[PDB]
Amino acid sequence: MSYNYVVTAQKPTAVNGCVTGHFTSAEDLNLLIAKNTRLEIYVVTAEGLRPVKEVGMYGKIAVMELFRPKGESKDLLFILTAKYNACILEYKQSGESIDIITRAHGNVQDRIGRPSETGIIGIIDPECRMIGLRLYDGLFKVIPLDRDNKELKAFNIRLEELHVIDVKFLYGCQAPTICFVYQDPQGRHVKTYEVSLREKEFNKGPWKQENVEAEASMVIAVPEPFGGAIIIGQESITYHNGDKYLAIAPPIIKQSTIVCHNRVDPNGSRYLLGDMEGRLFMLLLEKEEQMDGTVTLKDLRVELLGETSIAECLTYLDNGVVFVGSRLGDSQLVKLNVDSNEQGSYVVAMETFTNLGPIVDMCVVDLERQGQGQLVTCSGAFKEGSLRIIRNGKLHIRTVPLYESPRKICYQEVSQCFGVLSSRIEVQDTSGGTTALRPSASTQALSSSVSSSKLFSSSTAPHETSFGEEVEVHNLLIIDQHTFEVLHAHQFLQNEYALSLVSCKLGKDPNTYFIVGTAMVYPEEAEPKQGRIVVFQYSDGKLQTVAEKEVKGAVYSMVEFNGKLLASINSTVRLYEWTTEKELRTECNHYNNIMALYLKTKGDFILVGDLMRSVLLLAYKPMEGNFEEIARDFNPNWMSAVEILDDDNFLGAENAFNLFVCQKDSAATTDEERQHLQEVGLFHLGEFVNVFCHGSLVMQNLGETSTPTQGSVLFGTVNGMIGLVTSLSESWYNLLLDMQNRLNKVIKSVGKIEHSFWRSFHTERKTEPATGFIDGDLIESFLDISRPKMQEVVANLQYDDGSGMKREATADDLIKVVEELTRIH
Amino acid sequence: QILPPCRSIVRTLHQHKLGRASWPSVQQGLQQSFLHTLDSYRILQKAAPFDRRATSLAWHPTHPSTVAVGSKGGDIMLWNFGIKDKPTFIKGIGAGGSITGLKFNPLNTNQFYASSMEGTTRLQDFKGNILRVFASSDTINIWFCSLDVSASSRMVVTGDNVGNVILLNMDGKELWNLRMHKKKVTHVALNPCCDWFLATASVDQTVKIWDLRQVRGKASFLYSLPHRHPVNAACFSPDGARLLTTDQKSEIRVYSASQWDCPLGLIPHPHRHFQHLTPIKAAWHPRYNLIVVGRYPDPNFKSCTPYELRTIDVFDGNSGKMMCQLYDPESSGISSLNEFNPMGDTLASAMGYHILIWSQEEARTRK
Repeated sequence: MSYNYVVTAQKPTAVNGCVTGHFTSAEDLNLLIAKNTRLEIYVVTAEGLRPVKEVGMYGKIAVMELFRPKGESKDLLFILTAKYNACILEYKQSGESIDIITRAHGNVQDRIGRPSETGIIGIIDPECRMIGLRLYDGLFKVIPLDRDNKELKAFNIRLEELHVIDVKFLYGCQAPTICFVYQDPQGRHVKTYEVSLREKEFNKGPWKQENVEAEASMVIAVPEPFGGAIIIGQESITYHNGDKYLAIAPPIIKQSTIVCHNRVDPNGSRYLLGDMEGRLFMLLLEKEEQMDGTVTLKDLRVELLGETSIAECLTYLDNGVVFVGSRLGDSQLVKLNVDSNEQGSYVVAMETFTNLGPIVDMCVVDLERQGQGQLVTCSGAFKEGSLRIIRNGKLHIRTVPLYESPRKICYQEVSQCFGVLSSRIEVQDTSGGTTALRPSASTQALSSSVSSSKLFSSSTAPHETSFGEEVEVHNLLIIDQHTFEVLHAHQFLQNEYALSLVSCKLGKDPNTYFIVGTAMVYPEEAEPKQGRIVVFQYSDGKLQTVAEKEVKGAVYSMVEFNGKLLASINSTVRLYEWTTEKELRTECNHYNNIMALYLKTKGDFILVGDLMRSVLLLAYKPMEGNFEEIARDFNPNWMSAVEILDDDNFLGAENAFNLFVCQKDSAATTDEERQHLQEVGLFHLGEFVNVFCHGSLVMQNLGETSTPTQGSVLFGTVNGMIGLVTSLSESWYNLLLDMQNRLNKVIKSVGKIEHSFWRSFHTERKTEPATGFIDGDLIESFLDISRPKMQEVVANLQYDDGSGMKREATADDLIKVVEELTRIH
Repeated sequence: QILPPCRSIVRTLHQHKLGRASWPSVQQGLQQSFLHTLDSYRILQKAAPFDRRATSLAWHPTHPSTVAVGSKGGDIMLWNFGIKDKPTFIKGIGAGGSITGLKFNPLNTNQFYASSMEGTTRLQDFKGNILRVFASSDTINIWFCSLDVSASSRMVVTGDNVGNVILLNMDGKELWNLRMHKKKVTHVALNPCCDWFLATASVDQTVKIWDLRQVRGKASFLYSLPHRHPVNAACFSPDGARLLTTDQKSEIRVYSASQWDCPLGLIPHPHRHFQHLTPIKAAWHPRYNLIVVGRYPDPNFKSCTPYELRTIDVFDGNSGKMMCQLYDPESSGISSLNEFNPMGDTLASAMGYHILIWSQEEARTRK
């Protein structure tokens, strides 16, 4: 009875993986880039990047590696999805036609199994004897690369080592051989096995297990002539090859964990390394000759090259050029020079590419023109952190760098400014407290005001701090809406994390306040026992504290409610009145939740989304001054965000990348039955939704009755994807679903994945087909196929044009429908 | 006692909002949070008695506060909380008609399956009407002991006191009754994520994994796991990848997807079998990797703890060691059966002649 339409407004921009190779031709150097569901293929030139093809896949790309079987003239591509769809693809070009051919495809799901902690890892041996996949703890899946294995049939080999951190195939082995790091109660170790396809089993590896550093975390497979393996840890770098053992402990790398690597020289003589602070190092292998003509490793050195965006992945191109693929900040093309600059860096940036993800919060404001909505997102992390301002006219994006992590955003029209909660990392100083690693918004304000709050300074046992502990400093920033200058930064109390932010009026008081919900964070506490709601007033260029409320929990969420304050505090939902004396006073409480993380409201009704009990519907009863439990969704879902579609329809998103829609049970004949919400909509989105918000970026057609959709709620994701949810009538739902089925019969799926499988609701507890949701991306894909394919799609299709009787649809009818649909976002 | 927990909780949630930290680490942190709040279940909420001993327990799948229970004398009870409508009852012969297997009907919640000492695997309403019998001994002194059901497959399975198992459809259609064991079948269960391999346990000190569609040849089984003593329960995970097993003398075993033969860990814990006591059944928690069992002290069991009380113990699955213990005087019986809610906010315990409800307290002050 609830029918909804979901469509992508901005595709994900974060890069999850990148590889280079010879995919489009043996002579071409290609770059392939994965942005979750999207695969982009470029040709690498002397000046930069030439786009050649962009495709979507029906899956979250988890592994992407190029390989070239015997007898093939160019690289093939292996892709694995999050739902375990595996495929081998080959690039075929003729004229202006670009096709992704499916050479092989199959589903590699096991009937049972627990996905591993460090996730799916997939690697292909350099001689293409087999593909190896670490999908589940305690199991190693092997796909033999036989010419006949077009279905990617696999077998499992037991792994004695139940907790694998990383694994690689080694180079220079006469039998396929894996090398991996694992953890047990005795510590971490590195071990090898040969993989016998003949025996379908492991055999003893060519070199014995070795002990490694306690935090050894990555394996690099070094090519010939060295062979062997490099093990990267937090404090050390070691090389192993047979009777060869070499370790270094350069102190410079200890400040930040190396998290990615990429080979620079074909012989392994140089590697790039990137750390969590965006520092970029070169690792250089110096050779030693031997009488028998083999080459061995003589020594290892690390050299700091400079700074990049915090890199998820790196690929060296040519001529000193590196592609830096980032998920937390902008991606880049950078140039490496032989000589350093004045500040000692060898790296020079050539080009920067926008990444909007993660979207941690957002709001819609009419910044420039009435009726012209613009989206303002909290984007990024640490030094890459930013605000992003998105407006149409495809899209114009203004970037405001903050150099620290944003968390929440609100708009305050009366002050012509934004409030933004942010956090920065500091490390211990020589003699005192902590010091920041770089300037950021909260340290570069025109003026600043420390939190001198003494709400509970008395009678509060202070908790010690160990010398060496790093600290997070949280701030509320006030930022001008016109200049985007940082007008003010307010620092919160020590160990106090600011979690939620709203701008609103309360009660009968005409002033507008900034209200912040916090938690006091101590390392040994399983859940916070202390927090604050703080009401600030912004006047005369500073925030003055107007009121505080101390609570015994984390204030996860707050929302303005009819001039009152609704707040969620650990396992309680509480309604506060704003008194004549400018204090918060409890009006009423509701207790039957585990953890109320997300609130949205409409009228006197309250929708509470729980971490684990997923959603509950309460009504505040103004004639009783208390809460009433109306209904609950008794199906468990692990929530990440919630939204009220209308008084009767509740939208949820959960951590396994599914959406669902709940309604009251219309066919309920008892109060108890009326208390059960029914999950009437289900859809695998494939993104982790952090936030829904009502609004739209499309020009409003004031008086546009008779359109296919009603309402507009945007949502933001970790990957920088922005989507839109809107409501549909039953007849539109039925028409669009018919269109979906017909599109699914005509569209060539990369890897031959069925749309119904992709969109099917999927958690470790249950798998079910999607219901109640139209895939706007699928509908829009009608517009990029050829006219004859369009004519195929609409053959023998009954369609009601305008108001009247149903008749046969032509391609132009559905072209018009879909074109109209493209303007809703 | 131990219960130490620590972590940077909210950080991880925001880390999950950034994509940095993986979901299983989140599941672990919130598992710890669940343990921390389970430390406040100490205040026992409700108690409920009736006549002859408790033998079987079951949860209303959709509803948290509803529960069904079956006695040693075929006396069934259905009870809901926050209702106060004087719960529903049905009596039986009272002497030799012990209900011993009890699962709800996935279709009609006002129905229920049952396995009885009378020799009658039946489908019956809580108002008394027998809807349909599924099988029968047709000869007294030969009766059933085990029962389970699956909705995705629409199948029923039940086990005997001699060593043969029966498998029916929801509408009859019996293609089964081959012999599997030499002695009584104590417990049996189907996979929830699969539909066509089964698990059965017996007094024969062996627990067997079958493939109900492939095998038809009288112990042409798929796997057979041995034990040192007879087995009272072998229960599947919700996820489907972990099989938990609990014997009669002193042991619990975790078998994996990965090489069913070999076990991943042994959890020693005292649940010593006894004649007039209801047999003990360890159980999973539906949404974490925890294990929950009732304790029965033995002066001969090699106790790691120096304090051995009768209490509800809660262990971690993929490690082997313990994480929590619930205890309450005025309830000094031995919790034979214990089952958490499918919802995840409530626990039911079946002791001899008593049923206990353990949920959290709060509501400091009404307004």
